[PDB]
Amino acid sequence: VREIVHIQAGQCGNQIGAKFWEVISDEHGIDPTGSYHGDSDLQLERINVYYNEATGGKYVPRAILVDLEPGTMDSVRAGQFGQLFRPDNFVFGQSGAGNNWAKGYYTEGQELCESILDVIRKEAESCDCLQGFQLVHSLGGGTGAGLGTLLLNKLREEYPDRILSTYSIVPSPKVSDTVVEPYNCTLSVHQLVESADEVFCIDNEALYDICFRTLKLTTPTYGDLNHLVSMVMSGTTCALRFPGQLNSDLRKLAVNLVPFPRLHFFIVGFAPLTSRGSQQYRALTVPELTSQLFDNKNMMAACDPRRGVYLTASAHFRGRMSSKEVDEQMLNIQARNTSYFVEWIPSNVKSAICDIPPRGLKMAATFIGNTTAFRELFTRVDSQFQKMYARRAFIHWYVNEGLETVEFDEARSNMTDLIQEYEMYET
Amino acid sequence: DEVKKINSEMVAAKARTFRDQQLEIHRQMKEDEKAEERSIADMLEENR
Amino acid sequence: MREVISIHVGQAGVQIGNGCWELYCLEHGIQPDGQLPDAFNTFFSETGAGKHVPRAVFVDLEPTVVDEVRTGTYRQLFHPEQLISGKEDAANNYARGHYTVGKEIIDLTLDRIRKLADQCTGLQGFLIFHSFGGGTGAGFGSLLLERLSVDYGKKSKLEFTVYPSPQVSTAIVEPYNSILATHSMIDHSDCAFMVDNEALYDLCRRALDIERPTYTNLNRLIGQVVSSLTASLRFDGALNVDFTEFQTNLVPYARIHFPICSYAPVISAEKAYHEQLSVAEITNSLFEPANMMVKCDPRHGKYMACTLLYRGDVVPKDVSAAVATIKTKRTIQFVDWCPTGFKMGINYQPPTVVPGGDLAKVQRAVCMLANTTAIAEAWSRLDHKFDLMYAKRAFVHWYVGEGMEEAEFPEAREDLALLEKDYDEVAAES
Amino acid sequence: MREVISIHVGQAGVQIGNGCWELYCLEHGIQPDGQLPDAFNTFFSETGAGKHVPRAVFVDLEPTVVDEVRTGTYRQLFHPEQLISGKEDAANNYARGHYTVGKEIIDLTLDRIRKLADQCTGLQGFLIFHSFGGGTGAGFGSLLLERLSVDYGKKSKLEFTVYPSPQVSTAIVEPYNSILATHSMIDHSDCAFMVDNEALYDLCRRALDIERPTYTNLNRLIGQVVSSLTASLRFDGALNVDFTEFQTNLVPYARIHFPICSYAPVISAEKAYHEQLSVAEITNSLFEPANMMVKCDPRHGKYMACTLLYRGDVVPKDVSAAVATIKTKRTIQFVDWCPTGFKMGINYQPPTVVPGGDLAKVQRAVCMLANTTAIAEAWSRLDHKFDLMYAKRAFVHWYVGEGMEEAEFPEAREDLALLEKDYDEVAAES
Ligand SMILES: Nc1nc2c(ncn2[C@@H]2O[C@H](COP(=O)(O)OP(=O)(O)OP(=O)(O)O)[C@@H](O)[C@H]2O)c(=O)[nH]1
Ligand SMILES: Nc1nc2c(ncn2[C@@H]2O[C@H](COP(=O)(O)OP(=O)(O)OP(=O)(O)O)[C@@H](O)[C@H]2O)c(=O)[nH]1
Ligand SMILES: Nc1nc2c(ncn2[C@@H]2O[C@H](COP(=O)(O)OP(=O)(O)O)[C@@H](O)[C@H]2O)c(=O)[nH]1
Ligand SMILES: [Mg+2]
Ligand SMILES: [Mg+2]
Repeated sequence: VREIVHIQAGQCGNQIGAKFWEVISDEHGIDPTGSYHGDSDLQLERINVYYNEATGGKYVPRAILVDLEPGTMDSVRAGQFGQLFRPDNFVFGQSGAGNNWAKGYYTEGQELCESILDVIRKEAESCDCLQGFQLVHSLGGGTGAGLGTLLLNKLREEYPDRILSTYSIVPSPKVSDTVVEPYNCTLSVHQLVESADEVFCIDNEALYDICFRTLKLTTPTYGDLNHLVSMVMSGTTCALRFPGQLNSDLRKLAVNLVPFPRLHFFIVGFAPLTSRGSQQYRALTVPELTSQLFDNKNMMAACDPRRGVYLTASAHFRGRMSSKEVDEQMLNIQARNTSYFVEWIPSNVKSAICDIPPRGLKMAATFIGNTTAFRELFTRVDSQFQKMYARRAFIHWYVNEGLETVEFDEARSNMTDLIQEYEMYET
Repeated sequence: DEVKKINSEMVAAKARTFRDQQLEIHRQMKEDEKAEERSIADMLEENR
Repeated sequence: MREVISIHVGQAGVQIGNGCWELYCLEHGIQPDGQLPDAFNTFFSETGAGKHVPRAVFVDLEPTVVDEVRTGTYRQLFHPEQLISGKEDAANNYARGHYTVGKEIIDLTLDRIRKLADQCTGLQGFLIFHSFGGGTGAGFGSLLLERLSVDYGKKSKLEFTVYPSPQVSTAIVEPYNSILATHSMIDHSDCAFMVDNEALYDLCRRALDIERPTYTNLNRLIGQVVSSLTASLRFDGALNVDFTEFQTNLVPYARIHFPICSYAPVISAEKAYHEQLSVAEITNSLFEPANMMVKCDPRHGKYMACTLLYRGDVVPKDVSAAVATIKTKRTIQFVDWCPTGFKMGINYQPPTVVPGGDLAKVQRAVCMLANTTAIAEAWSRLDHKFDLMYAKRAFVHWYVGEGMEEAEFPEAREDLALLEKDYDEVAAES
Repeated sequence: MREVISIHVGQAGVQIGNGCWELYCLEHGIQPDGQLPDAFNTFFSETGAGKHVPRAVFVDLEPTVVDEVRTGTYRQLFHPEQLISGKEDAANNYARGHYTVGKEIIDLTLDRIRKLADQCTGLQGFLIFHSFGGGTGAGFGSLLLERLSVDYGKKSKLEFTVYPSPQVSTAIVEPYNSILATHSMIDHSDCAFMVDNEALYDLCRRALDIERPTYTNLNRLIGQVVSSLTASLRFDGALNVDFTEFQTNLVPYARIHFPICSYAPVISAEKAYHEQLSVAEITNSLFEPANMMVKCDPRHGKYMACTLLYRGDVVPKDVSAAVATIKTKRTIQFVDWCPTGFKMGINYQPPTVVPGGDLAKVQRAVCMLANTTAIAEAWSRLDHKFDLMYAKRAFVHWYVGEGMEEAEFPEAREDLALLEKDYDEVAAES
């Protein structure tokens, strides 16, 4: 019944996934040894969505971990919750990442994909009504960026009906960490547009901004940085796992947010966030949550929605609240700022409520939106790629792996068409 | 018989009136329970 | 010996259903389990010993809401076969609910309903509960009604569904499902009542002094109306009204069946102590547009048919006086070709309150059922909203991929346009 | 049976009633909660068990005074829906309260008054209170009276309003509010009585030993007059006097309706035991300008109509002797075309005192209402003051910015002038 299979690719995906599993394991109440020790019976109604059962009351998540280098898993195995994952599911090669899209896609991708497909096929048969697949990867280097596209294409070929959802990290406009990111992101966009039904984009620069503005954390690390991303993933699936006054699964969200097949790239937000010393002052209620969610500061995608126009958006609430209070909020915010929303799609903001809140928080909410502000992110990489590719001889590193230069122009042609499509639907 | 109408009004209207004035009494402590539950969770969040 | 059968479809239909059986168990006087600590045959079926089973069927593609009742306090009252659950939501897609997922569970529910009808030897009528915005409520509802229309023939299939609120909307594809569902109701539904949450929110905030309402309060107020509607068949009264009588008088034609509903007196506990609430006062409060559970002003339209139901210590003389006083109001418009317009019914069983409830101590209460041309205002809003979507084809690809043919949309648009023309033609005078 | 409805506007209207309801609940004998340890319909409506509710609606644009009643001891007596409070007051601006702020809440109050009148089947008239100098008092009352003229037509709309004092004033823009209120009042009001604060201030020490009274003492004196006026409707009497009887006799012409008011004997708790206070004392002392409650000397003007209302041990023989002796007073002048000019009414119920109050245990008392041309002295002062303001356009910008059209000021000035000429023409002899 509506099970979910989780896939983690590369260095960034594994570290995000490690924090991701820690949050859910605490939420359901799973001891690090793998035995249930929780306090409320409601934790065990729908543990089958993310957890499998072993003989003797031991639970093992449906986690498939993929990397080309051994080092990341050594950290994954050595982690606090490393013993929870199934040892056989750790699938890997024995070569360097290469920091290249073409090397990952062609040379080692073919060798690894067959083993990965069989391992995933094992978990795919261990679920009656597997709703869809979940991927966590980055578009920067090429290990996750390159192999993830090939894996996502194969998954679509095998399972066209299932809802393919990915959480991708885009190269930051200023804190970029590779001389050749624009090529990797540009090549990855072409497969992402046609294959994945739902795509969520997160930028590191926005996360640094959010932590420094709200959390006031002097020395942020990736663990604190990935903590926020873990809450966004946990909030999305909360409808499946717990009762609510208005259940809203992923296929509900895909129908509402997507007006046309190619317009499916989304921005997500989380609230509430508060510095560890300022939470005394705050009368946290529903209107306060609405103020945070729609505030541009909380949006972890480095694109101001105000410069663009809003398409359909959805908000998910966790906890106990009045249904009337929620409805009035989405009515007021939609009518107050009508300039932001497109006129020809009223009822832009979809609401949904889940009963059980996350630990400690009296109430929590999640925001997902679709807007034309993504043209700014694509404009940045297009400008960098244009000046980057003008010196056509730097392509030689990808040519060694079999990449012909005409692939780069076709990929830019496709994303240029996506940019034009986003321009046209502005009016 | 208007006297039986009065008795019916005592039994229907006013005997049930005693019931839900006990229920708005019950409303009093459930709001107190709401304060208790929200309070208890509050120093738990304070502890975290 | 006089049975009624109720069907609950979708998240909304189950939730309101949970509210009314809360009311029925105390009003009939049984434990939550079904054992006694009359009218019971009308609503409940008798198994053996001293335990009872309700004549209800719960259907949803979402297992979550059904499982809550399965693990609830009232689980043993409900027979396990009566609780039917699917695997996944209809994604609020009418195509998905009506064609792809609905056909895989339609036969299982139909067999159970037919099985349950065999024991109801003296049955008349059905009750089916829908939310219009939800895919399961509309997609599964339409397919079920199409089957039930031919399965049982001359049976009074009464419905009571939640029309979309004029501004408060939780689903973006809501106009699509509402129009497509409305097309099937107007062809296969004998009589279907409407509500909207926004009007309920306003009334329960204004009439009752309740801080911030939830779906629970709305369901109970919904639960009271259906109980008053079915109170005639359950207890004795000076004027008993059968479901056939409602069908004859409420509708003057076939396609103009759509009625409106009102209830009074909606009053809190402390307010009842400070008032006296005779028959005239409760009669006067009904016609006020404030208490109308659909956000449409009756002054914009006219009245053709009205029906009134009374519970408690109501005396026939006062009812005639109250009706006479209402007729003197020039603010209420009636067509020339229907001077009578009114049917009154009186029942001696007082309303019943719920422990930890919301409603007050009223010994005498009145239910309002009527039809007005003001309902055309809401139809115009839905028609205008739908035209905005279909002008740019904003959500066509989701539905077409689920097996539904794009030519169905213009046909439903034409059917709605004909309905509005029919209402305007009826509202005209010679 | 026969009922009277009270409507209160502004800070003045609320706290005058607070005193009145204290006197009136005690004088009929009902507890603050509405229970007991007749003529109840006159200002109570009756509710279910023993609870009584007053036939009143309290309206003010500032919630401060209304919240005092909500938290005061008398919270149990009044129904919460009768206590309507606004958001922000009219800010001593007639234009603000007439157009911007008054029109936001006018519809709510008009529904409340109409709903209350249904329980008041034998309704005979409305009593309305205003403050002339205030913004909410005068500004909102004008709109209220204009709507009531078409809502109810031929119904006695009597009023009790505080006219600005000749010299004592607590508002700079007070003349502007008075003239505009005067224009609205003179057209629709059937008969509006006037009192002023300064004469209340003077008598409260001259008639009884209170060195520094407050608004509390003044309100008690007013309520005694109101109680005496409505006593004939409330108890047995040798000469019944109804509201229409006052309306016909008091006014000889349409625009000359404005009567004067005074009361006697007003006496301290010790003084009362030192004097007989017979019939001759109470009638003779009434005509004195010291007992006059509007600071205009009757010797300047003429008498055209007088009304006498008695409560106590009054014997008709003494009334005839007192009236005959009054007619022998050469200090009192009467118009030749009105030879009699007197109507007398006798009621048996003595006035009821309030513990901790200001009056004494007078065995017999009397209230007089009259119409005199000496009021013309008062109007000319307001006319002269308004001319001084508008000569230099003192406060035009405030009122204009709130929507009022500047052409109304000359129109209101002409209306005041026309009333002045009408009084002189009537006072002229032939
Ligand atoms: N008044 C009231 N309305 C409810 C309640 N529960 C659900 N609804 C209505 O149901 C509508 C949406 O339908 P869903 O809750 O998604 O149920 P569904 O019919 O299965 O819809 P899908 O799952 O999308 O196919 C909302 O707009 C609500 O107005 C309730 O308890 N009270
Ligand atoms: N005699 C007497 N007069 C009062 C009393 N309370 C208020 N007033 C009169 O009310 C007049 C002005 O009232 P305000 O409250 O300032 O104004 P308003 O009529 O309420 O209208 P706003 O300007 O909107 O406040 C003053 O001139 C007072 O004479 C009272 O208790 N006794
Ligand atoms: N937020 C976050 N970013 C990470 C983490 N680990 C790596 N990254 C980022 O991921 C980007 C590319 O990582 P890389 O090893 O090349 O992954 P690959 O694309 O699969 O090859 C780098 O710029 C890192 O900044 C992490 O734990 N958290
Ligand atoms: Mg649903
Ligand atoms: Mg005031």
